[PDB]
Amino acid sequence: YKGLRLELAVDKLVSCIAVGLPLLLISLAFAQEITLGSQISCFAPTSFSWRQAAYVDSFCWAALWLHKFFPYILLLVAVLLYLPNLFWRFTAAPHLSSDLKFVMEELDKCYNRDIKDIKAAPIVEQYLKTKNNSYGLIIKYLICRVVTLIIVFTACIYLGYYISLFSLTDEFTCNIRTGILRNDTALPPLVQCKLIAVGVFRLLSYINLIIYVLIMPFIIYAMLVPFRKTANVLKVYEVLPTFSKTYDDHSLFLLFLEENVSELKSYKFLKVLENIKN
Amino acid sequence: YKGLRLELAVDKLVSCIAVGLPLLLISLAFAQEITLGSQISCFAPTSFSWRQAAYVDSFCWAALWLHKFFPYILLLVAVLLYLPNLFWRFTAAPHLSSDLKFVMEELDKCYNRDIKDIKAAPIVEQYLKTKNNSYGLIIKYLICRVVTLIIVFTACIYLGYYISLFSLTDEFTCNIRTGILRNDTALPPLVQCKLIAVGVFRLLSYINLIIYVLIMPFIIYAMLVPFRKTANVLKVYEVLPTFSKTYDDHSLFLLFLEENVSELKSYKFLKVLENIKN
Amino acid sequence: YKGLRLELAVDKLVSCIAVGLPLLLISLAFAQEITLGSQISCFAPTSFSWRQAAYVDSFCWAALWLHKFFPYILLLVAVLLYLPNLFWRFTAAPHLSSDLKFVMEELDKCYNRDIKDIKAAPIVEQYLKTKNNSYGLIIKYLICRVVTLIIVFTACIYLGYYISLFSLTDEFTCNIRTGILRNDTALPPLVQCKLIAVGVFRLLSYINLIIYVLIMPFIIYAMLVPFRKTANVLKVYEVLPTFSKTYDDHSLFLLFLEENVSELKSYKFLKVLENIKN
Amino acid sequence: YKGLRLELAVDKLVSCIAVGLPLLLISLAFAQEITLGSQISCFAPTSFSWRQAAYVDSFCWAALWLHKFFPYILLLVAVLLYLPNLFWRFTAAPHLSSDLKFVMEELDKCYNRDIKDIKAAPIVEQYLKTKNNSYGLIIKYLICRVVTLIIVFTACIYLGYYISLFSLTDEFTCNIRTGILRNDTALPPLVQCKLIAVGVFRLLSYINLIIYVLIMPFIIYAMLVPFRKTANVLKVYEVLPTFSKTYDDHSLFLLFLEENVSELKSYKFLKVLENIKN
Amino acid sequence: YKGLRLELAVDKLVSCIAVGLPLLLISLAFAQEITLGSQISCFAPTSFSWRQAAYVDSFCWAALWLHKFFPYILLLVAVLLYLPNLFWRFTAAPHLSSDLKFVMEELDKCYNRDIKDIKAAPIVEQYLKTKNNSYGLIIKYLICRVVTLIIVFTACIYLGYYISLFSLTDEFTCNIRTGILRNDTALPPLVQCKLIAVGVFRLLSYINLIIYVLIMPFIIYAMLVPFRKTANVLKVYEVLPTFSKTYDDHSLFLLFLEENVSELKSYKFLKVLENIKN
Amino acid sequence: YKGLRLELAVDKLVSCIAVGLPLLLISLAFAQEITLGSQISCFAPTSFSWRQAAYVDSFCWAALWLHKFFPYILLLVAVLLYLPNLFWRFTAAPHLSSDLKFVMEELDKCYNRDIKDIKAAPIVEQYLKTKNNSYGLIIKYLICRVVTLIIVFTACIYLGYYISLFSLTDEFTCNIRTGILRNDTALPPLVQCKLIAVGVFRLLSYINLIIYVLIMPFIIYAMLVPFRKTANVLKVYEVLPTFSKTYDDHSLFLLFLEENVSELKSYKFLKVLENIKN
Amino acid sequence: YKGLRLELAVDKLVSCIAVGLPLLLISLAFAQEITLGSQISCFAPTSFSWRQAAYVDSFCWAALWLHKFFPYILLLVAVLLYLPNLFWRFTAAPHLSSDLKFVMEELDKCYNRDIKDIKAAPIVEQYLKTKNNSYGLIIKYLICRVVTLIIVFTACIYLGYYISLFSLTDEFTCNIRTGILRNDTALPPLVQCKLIAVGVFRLLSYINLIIYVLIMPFIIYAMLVPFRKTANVLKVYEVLPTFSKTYDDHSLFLLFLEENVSELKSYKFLKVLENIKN
Repeated sequence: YKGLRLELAVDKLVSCIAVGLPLLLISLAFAQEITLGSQISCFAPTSFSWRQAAYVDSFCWAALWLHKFFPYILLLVAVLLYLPNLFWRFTAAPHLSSDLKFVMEELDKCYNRDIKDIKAAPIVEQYLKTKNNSYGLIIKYLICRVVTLIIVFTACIYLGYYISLFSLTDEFTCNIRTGILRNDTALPPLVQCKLIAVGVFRLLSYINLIIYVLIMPFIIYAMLVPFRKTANVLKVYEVLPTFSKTYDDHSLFLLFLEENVSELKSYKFLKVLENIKN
Repeated sequence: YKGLRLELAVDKLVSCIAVGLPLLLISLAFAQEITLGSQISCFAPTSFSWRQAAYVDSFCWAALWLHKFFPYILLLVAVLLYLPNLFWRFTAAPHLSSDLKFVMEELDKCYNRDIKDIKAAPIVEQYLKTKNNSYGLIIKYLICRVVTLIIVFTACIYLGYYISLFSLTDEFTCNIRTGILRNDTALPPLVQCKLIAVGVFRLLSYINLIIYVLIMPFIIYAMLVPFRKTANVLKVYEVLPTFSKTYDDHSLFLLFLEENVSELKSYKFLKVLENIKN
Repeated sequence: YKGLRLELAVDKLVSCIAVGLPLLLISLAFAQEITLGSQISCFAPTSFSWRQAAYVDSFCWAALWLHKFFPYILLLVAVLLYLPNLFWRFTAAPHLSSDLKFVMEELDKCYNRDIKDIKAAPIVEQYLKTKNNSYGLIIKYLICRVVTLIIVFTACIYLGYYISLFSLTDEFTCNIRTGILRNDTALPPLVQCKLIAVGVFRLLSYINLIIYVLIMPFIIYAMLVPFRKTANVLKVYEVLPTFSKTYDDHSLFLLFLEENVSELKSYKFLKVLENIKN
Repeated sequence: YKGLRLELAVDKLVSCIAVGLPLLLISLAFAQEITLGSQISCFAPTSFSWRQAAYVDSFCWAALWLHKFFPYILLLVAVLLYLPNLFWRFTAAPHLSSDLKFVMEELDKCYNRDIKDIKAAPIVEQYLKTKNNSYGLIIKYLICRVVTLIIVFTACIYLGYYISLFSLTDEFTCNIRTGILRNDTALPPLVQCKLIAVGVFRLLSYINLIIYVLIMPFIIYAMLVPFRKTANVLKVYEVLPTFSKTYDDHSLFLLFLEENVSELKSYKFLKVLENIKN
Repeated sequence: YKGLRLELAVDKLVSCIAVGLPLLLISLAFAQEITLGSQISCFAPTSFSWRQAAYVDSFCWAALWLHKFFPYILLLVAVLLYLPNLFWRFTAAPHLSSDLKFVMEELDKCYNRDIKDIKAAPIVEQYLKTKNNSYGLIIKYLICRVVTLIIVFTACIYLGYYISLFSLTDEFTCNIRTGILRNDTALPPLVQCKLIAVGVFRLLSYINLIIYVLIMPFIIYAMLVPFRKTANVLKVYEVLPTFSKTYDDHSLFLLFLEENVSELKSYKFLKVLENIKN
Repeated sequence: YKGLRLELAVDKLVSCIAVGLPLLLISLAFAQEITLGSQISCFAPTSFSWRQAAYVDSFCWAALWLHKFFPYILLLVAVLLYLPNLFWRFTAAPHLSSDLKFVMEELDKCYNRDIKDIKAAPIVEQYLKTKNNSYGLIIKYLICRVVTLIIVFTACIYLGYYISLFSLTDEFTCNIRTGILRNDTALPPLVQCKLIAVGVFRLLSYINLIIYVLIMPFIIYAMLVPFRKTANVLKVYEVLPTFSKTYDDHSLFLLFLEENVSELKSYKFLKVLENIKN
Repeated sequence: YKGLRLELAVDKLVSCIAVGLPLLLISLAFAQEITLGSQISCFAPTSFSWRQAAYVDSFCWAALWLHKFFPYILLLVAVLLYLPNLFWRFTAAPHLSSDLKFVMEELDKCYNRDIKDIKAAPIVEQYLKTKNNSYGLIIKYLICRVVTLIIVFTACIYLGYYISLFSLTDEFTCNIRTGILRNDTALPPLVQCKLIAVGVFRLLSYINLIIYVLIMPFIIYAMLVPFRKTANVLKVYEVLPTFSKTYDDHSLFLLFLEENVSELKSYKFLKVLENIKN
């Protein structure tokens, strides 16, 4: 049992998309920010030295807030979406690997004892019965899926509001005279200043909105545990004479058991003997 | 069975070309962009300080959209083309390795039992019969090939339209007076400004168009599963007395079985004994 | 016994959050500081060369102290929060792995001897009795949890005081004439100067305050050792005929024993036989 | 059989030279381009600010094409020359390792059976006979060699044409007035501008031409499969009583078999007994 | 005996604190020095070009010495504190691992022989007696601890003197006219110049002083070898019938033996049988 | 036979010196070139802007050739000196490891058979006889040594000519008026310009000349194969009753056999019994 | 015999100090040189543009030689001090590991044969006798120690002469008019120019002089082979009835044998039985 999966293929694909997409998007944004140098460009008057114009540029930059906090918010979303599979790996993944290995070894040994009893002449059902009123593995799994859905939906709201905000007149006017400089007339009353990275942020927001809308049906589908395709694996094993709608973790354990019947070597033989019996 | 392939050689070659080519092309483009510094150069008038001319350059840059979004689009195509083999690896690759190992071990054991029965004096056919009305492995495989073909064809359309666009007069005129600056006559009415990286983007688009046109016949050929060269491997094994035009996954499993008969040690002996029998 | 955990899942999750969050926050802050170059911008008068204005900027920068020492304080908090699990790993983690391996091997051997005695026809209780008046493992564990709680609470106080400080008028006035320059009138009496990174530090402080408030209930809960859910594992083993409110390390060892009963192969069989007996 | 080669020594040496030489040449060129900063230097008139002269320099740079596209073409040649051994490794290398291991194990077992039959008192010939009318391994091998020869010859043509082009008057004149600037007389009619990296590109082209001319006889020699030195290995094995001019893959398999007779332990003994028999 | 420690937990913790703290402190200082660029800022007069002002800045910088040599001194302290555990690892650590493995194997074999003699019906004391008048392992251990204490105390003196020095008027005046420039009156008699990194060096000195004062009691405690808690391990083993105030290395070997009785499997059984006997 | 050397110690030392010395020398040169920025400094007249002076500097730089192509030539020498051990490793090293392992196993088995025949009561000579008229391993070895000697001698000629060239008046005059600029008198007739990295290149050439002269006697000595100290190993083995001036590869194989008689365990016993017999 | 040392602890410590100290010193020097940018600062007159002053700075820099070649000389010393342990590892270290393993296995087998002969009722001396007139291992060892001592003493001479040189008036005057510029009076006759990195080089020379003086007594002590503490190991083994002032390699082999008697398991038993016999 080297290759025991312990994660649904759909869930594994969803997590990678939801985490590895904002990481490459902010890697692109940060590379663009180190090529372009600055994120704003103001039109300082002609009688300004370099340092005064740099003051005007950094003053009108540090004075909406959505645009300036774009890569920090996307990296926060990437980290908060990496968090649930860390929670599942530390809390419920080692308590499931031993149960899967026990049920698989039990099924193999029952098949071999039945073959040795046929050619020379119920523990797993009672152990599945124990996992019928526990609600211990379905809770953590639901928490992992609901936290992923909430973070994805909130990031989708923010990336929709960003396109609804910076769709026109991205430039803005800015005042300089705050404090001591409120007396001299050498300084202009209003400078015209342009945000210079908002052109690529709408592309990086449309991509991260379209993919995040295409993800969410799979999270909603993965939260519906007992309405999936279940109970195909024991019907194969009822050939041996020695041998699902509620949300307890018997359903989830049956999903994790049908997900890897590759390790069961007896399953192929019993599927063949089922195909003869039809 | 250490070296079990689980990927067709043509498919493995196609994926690497379609993914590793835009990565090196945008690595070249990004290295060029950090050497040249900027992507535009405007002709500001003589009475402009450095900061005003920098404002003119970054204003006429952030004001078609195809040219400015070239490396982001090519990296998006590279990531979206890496996505299908991730889908195949997580979803259908471990369900195929166990089937290949079962059929190979079954064939070796049948050969050894027949040799021990000849020198001292049908499970695989019924298991291939089970994979005759399933349509489970051909669906995911077709999805992986159709998604690759669609992304390659859309990138080919975009890279054809880019050469059909920026083929002449890459420079353009640009206005500065938007907003407060619409009154003074010290600013020029129109500045002449040049896009400076469009010379190498036509080379990086001709290469990425020619290779992407040469790829697509192999994807179209790989989507034709039952019209390939099949059913050469059981005709070798019919020497032992104990022992394809539709799109079910028996055809695909036979392709994946003829692709690695290197691991079958009995295959060489039976091919030799076939060559004696001709 | 390859996968012996030696750390509670809650404690492992808390440490990673409390350490890996300030590291990414100051990585963002340092990347922002190398893009923006400087952390202050003063308005030097027009008759100043570059070097005199740079002197004004670096003089008014090196002349509150909370703002200038933000990333050093957050990295100090990250290192001081990595320190307790280093203390636990070097001091008390190898003295616990051998005890866990001894009790697990003892339980497996007692189960096998009882099965061989039933089918062919108290050392662990006395060893748990030895760990009843020691107070050796609960002390180091409490020190690890109290040090984590104190560092998290002090960082929460500092990050609350930072938002209570830099909430308005982040710019400030600064005098230049100290020393020889206290005579000439060419220098201005007061320059207006702006702190330019205080806009993103309030975001990086609100995030690091909200997460650090959400952590602390789990540290308070983990410090309550005998009020957790204990003593579920020996009640399974009382089926064999051969076989908690105070703060000694019998309680902590029982927590570390119920945390990994995955390695006990006899536990599943005895749980099944308990389910038959109910 | 750990050290099974599956590549001819000459072919392995040729590929490394043809791939690792343009990589170090363009690594040198890129390091030179980041030290020197720019690739052109124009002589702007005295009344030009920095930004106007930078516009003149980047305008006359982005306005032959051979010189500007030198490192991209050399990296394309390096990647296209790495491609054929990837094709050989994915497509025909695992189908050859099993055949080599089968023939080597068969020869060792025949030698041991003959020694046990002499001291106590034809499968490989029929398997070599099967690989006599196949043409399956010679095709892929020829494609790998012809693609390498074509890419090397085209790169040699380009690097010969580059020295035949930029051998004299590397500087050039350039016009600035295109578009709006075609009216004022303040701009000069023609600027004199110099290409500054063409001095080292002739060295990097003479090296990459001389080595690529010295490679090509070995590729032409490696394409002549049946005219090499063959059939020395079975004449050693005809001592045991139990036991080439056309382009089928029996010749190529004999080349790959004489290339590693180090793994055959019986070969040394039979060579010694041949030396006694002469 | 894979996990044999050969280092006291307190000593291992102390070394990491004393070495890994100045490394991160000077990593912060060097990152700050590459962001700020320079370490001094002088006020050059208005008639100075850039190069003359740069000369003034680098002249008044290269003309106390404590401040300029801060990161080199802290890295020297970090390297000199890494040196003693290298000395202990190369010189006395392999001569101790074999002795620990011999005594542990001897104790296990004596326990097993006594159990086989009880159920079917003094070498270690004489080997501990040999290590009673040697003084070979206590010398190197004392040298490692005294060198660590001396380096920590000298670094504490230097970091106390640095705060006692740069506590007020960090700026200073500087003369320029040395040599040929001692005649013209265009140069000023004294420039006012500011040290710009002394604000963060007092923080990096207060941290590195407080932690280094908190370390030193543990080094003083670790140098007191025979006044620790010893001789608890043979009193467990006196149950079998076949079986400390001076500074010889019997005391140190007993410390290193009580530090890992986790590897002794007989120790748990004998501790249980001691608990029955009380 | 894990530690089989397959390279003479002298040859291994020579290759590392001849390859790793120019790599560190050009690493130093490249680090110096990125600190100093440029490799030339011209004295442009006072009425030149920055861009015109930069044109003068890059024009007089790109207009002897020995100095400008120094690091490319030294890296070419380093790569061409790494090439021969790659040739030896791919072509003749696996054909020698099997022969060494055969002769060593044969000698061990003959010693054990002779000891079992003495205590209870010629294949290697005939295999050394086979390697007496082959000339197959001495050819490749000679090619590896002659190519190393030729590259080292040519690099020594070039590094001698460089010191014979740039020993005095490293500065030079340079003309600017080529082409359109040959009419105006505002440009100077000749500028004085200095090569600024020639001071450290004479140090990096004296080091790389002295070490390369000290290497060459060892290459000349290694090319003299039959005049080394040979035939000491069979005289030890003539104790058992069952058991060099020309340039065939029997001499080279005897050198490679006396180079590792550490793996022969029988050699020590037979050397002892030889010392008794003297 | 996994942990066979093959290097004296003193020698291993000395090599690391002598090699890893100049590497960190020049890493500090290079980091300082990339922060400060340049290594000289000249006082150009006021009528000089940037490029003319840069010419003055790079001209007076490239016109003593000790100061400019400091990091290259220290890296040369570090590489030349890494060279002797490479020589010892390639040439004499594998010829010693086999001898140590032979003598250790011989001693263990003699002890076991004597114990089996006592409880049931001279090869190593003659092999030590063979290594009594060889002088083969003492020569290479002496060469490794004398080369280390010579390089350390020459670096100590150079670092003493550097402090004896740059102890006062580190600034210097420099003339500019060489060549064409020897006629105009606009250029000054002498500029005053300052070396700006000589302040930290005296610290990096005092450290590297004090440590290199403290090393040299250990190299002088390690060169005295027969005057060390020898011949303690055979006096332990004379208990079994079946069983140094000159510079042959019997003395050196006895040093390398007493250095690792940890691998001899019989040594502890025989030391115990010696302690009984006293």
